[PDB]
Amino acid sequence: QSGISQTVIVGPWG
Amino acid sequence: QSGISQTVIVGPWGAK
Amino acid sequence: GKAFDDGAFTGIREINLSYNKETAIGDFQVVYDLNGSPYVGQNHKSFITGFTPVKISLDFPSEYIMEVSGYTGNVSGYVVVRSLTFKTNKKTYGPYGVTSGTPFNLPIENGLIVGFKGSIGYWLDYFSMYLSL
Amino acid sequence: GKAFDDGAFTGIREINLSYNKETAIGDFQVVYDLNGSPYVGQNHKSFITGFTPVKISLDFPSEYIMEVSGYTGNVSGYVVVRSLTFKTNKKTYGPYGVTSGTPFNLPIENGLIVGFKGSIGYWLDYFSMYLSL
Ligand SMILES: CO[C@@H]1O[C@H](CO)[C@H](O)[C@H](O[C@@H]2O[C@H](CO)[C@@H](O)[C@H](O)[C@H]2NC(C)=O)[C@H]1O
Repeated sequence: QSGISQTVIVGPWG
Repeated sequence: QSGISQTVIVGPWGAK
Repeated sequence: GKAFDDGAFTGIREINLSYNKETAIGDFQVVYDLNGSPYVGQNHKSFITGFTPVKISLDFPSEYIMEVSGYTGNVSGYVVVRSLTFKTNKKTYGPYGVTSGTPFNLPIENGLIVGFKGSIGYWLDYFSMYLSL
Repeated sequence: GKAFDDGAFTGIREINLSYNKETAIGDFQVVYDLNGSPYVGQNHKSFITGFTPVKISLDFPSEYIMEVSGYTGNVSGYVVVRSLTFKTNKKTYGPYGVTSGTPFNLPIENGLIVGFKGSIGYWLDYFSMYLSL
């Protein structure tokens, strides 16, 4: 692990 | 809150 | 169509869907992972027959869906999900069905599809996906 | 283009963008929420100028985005987002840009857009969205 919090990411669009 | 866990949901695709 | 909603799980081990090359997506069923055991989702069945089954068996956990894409459009005057394509970190499954109408796509940079819900009549009417880290 | 990534915040207060009906979406800056206070995001600017600016000011926290959609198309050789529409629980903002090309949308049943990342050259090349509960 890292000390960096994660979050869902969707995309890209374009 | 309630005691029911929650989840991100994306959609719907298809008929509106 | 009849509504279904599998809920949310730990992961996806296998998808079993059926489709027709002149129409749309028909049956849909998922074998999820739940805390390490395969969780056999209900088979969501089209009201009609005549479809081609496909089994998408993933090499879980190292293999996972990175993009779900497809087309929606008219079949017999219903808007339905006319095709689907599942792309993982290891390969692409599909397109299944008919690649016509309005495209849609959910690429994921971070996270996982952990559930499906939606609605099936003669064809898959619509669906949503549950996402989690 | 120049890649940007705001990372993830608590919510979205305001969207500043710009467009040109001759071309596409040009600039993009978001005022986020960060724990019940405004956090002014970096302003991601096109390499060129000429666009009409738009401020979408949302009635935060009660108003939030439920769907983002758009069109991507070729502008003078660049494949770019030519149009955006933000649909909230309160109202629709847009379309801004030219509504021609391949459509895209992200509709959300449960969860919040809590950030954006993407690339902007002459125009908005593409973008992604952090999602959170
Ligand atoms: C059983 O015949 C029909 O099959 C189609 C396409 O699969 C569809 O699911 C029909 O259900 C109707 O779908 C409409 C969406 O296009 C929706 O607006 C209606 O409320 C649905 N009505 C019912 C009774 O399911 C399905 O009937």
